[PDB]
Amino acid sequence: KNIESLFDYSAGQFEFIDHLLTMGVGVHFAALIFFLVVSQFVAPKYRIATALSCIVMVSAGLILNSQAVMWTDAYAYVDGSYQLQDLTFSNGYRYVNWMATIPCLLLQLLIVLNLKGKELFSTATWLILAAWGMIITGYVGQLYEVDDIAQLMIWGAVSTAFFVVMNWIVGTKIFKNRATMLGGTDSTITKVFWLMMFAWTLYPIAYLVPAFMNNADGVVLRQLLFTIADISSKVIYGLMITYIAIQQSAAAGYVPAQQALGRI
Ligand SMILES: *C/C=C(C)/C=C/C=C(C)/C=C/C1=C(C)CCCC1(C)C
Ligand SMILES: CCCCCCCC/C=C/CCCCCCCC(=O)O
Ligand SMILES: CCCCCCCC/C=C\CCCCCCCC(=O)O
Ligand SMILES: [Cl-]
Ligand SMILES: [Cl-]
Repeated sequence: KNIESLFDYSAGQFEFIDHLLTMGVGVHFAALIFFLVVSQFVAPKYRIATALSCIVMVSAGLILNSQAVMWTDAYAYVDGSYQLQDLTFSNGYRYVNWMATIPCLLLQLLIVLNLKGKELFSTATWLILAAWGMIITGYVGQLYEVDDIAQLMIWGAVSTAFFVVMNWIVGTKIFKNRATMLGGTDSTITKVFWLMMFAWTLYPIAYLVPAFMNNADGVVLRQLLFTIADISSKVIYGLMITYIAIQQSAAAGYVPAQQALGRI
């Protein structure tokens, strides 16, 4: 049902996709070790924000690893090109994983925004429902990226509606609670908003690749966009969330955070 199954791949195309996914695994698990060791310098009220970055690193890294092995399982070098064998490759498993990773990314933002109590629970609930609506409708849409491009576009429009409403909740909460944030992170969090707008918009662009570049090079382009988007939306984003958590911890008087920032 996916455009990947339609083509043979040159050795160059096949190996580049394999290296993209493998490098993605290495970046996420390298960052996992960073978040783990820095978590001891985060104050208790923010420490779950850094733990969520560890959770996202392993979740994303495992999906990239699974995609890399599925890629090599599905194709073999036959008569001068990589050709589909008995097993299949699909991006649909990324969508299932977003059902978990996107709520984690959203929750760690709400934590460093200093939301608590009922506002935290209600904001998280609406954000997760909007995210799940976006993911599920996009998942259905990409089942038609070979058979029915018109249906891919309409499910994509519905998914984009959820996306825009989710981004509006995020922006409203960020610019409303920016004033509560300590240690100059009221400025940093505005950059986090724009990083999210940029990086998350790469995913719908990848989703439309079957509509504007339905060939083997488009398959490469989509994996390239996923790689840029994953590293930006999870790794760079998590590094900024962790910086904000540590900086607010130090401004709130958490001594391990003050000493960690002092030694750098
Ligand atoms: C770490 C993974 C992330 C941040 C995934 C983000 C995914 C999206 C923002 C998905 C967006 C989509 C649309 C905007 C409509 C087209 C279909 C969806 C899934 C791709
Ligand atoms: C935050 C940014 C993360 C960047 C991740 C991407 C790193 C690798 C980028 C690729 C450089 C282009 C390589 C040329 C592709 C050759 C085309 C082909 O034969 O398949
Ligand atoms: C096995 C595939 C290749 C493995 C790649 C290993 C290289 C990892 C490179 C950077 C990972 C990103 C993690 C960044 C940690 C914090 C960096 C910083 O403090 O500036
Ligand atoms: Cl605390
Ligand atoms: Cl993911």
